[PDB]
Amino acid sequence: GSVEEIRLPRAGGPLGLSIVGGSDHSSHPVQEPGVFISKVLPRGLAARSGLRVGDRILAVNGQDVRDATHQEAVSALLRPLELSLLVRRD
Amino acid sequence: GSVEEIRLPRAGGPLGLSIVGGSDHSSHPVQEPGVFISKVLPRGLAARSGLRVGDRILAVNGQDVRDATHQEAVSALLRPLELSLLVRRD
Amino acid sequence: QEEWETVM
Amino acid sequence: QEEWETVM
Ligand SMILES: [Cl-]
Ligand SMILES: [Cl-]
Repeated sequence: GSVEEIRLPRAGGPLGLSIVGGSDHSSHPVQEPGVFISKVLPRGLAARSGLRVGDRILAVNGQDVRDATHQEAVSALLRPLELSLLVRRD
Repeated sequence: GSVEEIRLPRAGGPLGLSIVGGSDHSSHPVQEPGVFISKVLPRGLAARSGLRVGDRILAVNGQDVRDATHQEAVSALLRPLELSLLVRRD
Repeated sequence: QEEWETVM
Repeated sequence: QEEWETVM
């Protein structure tokens, strides 16, 4: 079980990742719980910053995005100059 | 090369499918062109009506959704009592 | 901030 | 009519 911190500088426009999941999308048959990184762009900030496809997003700038809805997660990622993500890689 | 017509009765609320692609999402690396069915619900109207995962949506009630944007396709599917889809299964 | 998949 | 995947 691994847990990593990703430092993505914000205000850089395109980030280079894609997310799925949420505490509401766990009903319509992801089968595991949580938000997950589904794509990392080759030249993406998230890819070079360490973020990998499959990483569950546990926290965003201190927030506990874990067990949050999909749109809650999108909002938590868009609103925050310094993007501090805590992600899981189990 | 196959082309099928799917008759989905509208005004039935949840349809039971999911779409991807578009004439604008062909840039950020689907690699083929067009809109595609990515999920068909087990009890879904689209599943029982014949729609399969992988089917490209060529037309919606006569429209040529082919080579259309993702949101153009969503709108073309949501706006129309009788949903007439022409889809490809190649 | 772009819908890449839409369920219906 | 529900975002199942969001690119950023
Ligand atoms: Cl992407
Ligand atoms: Cl679905």
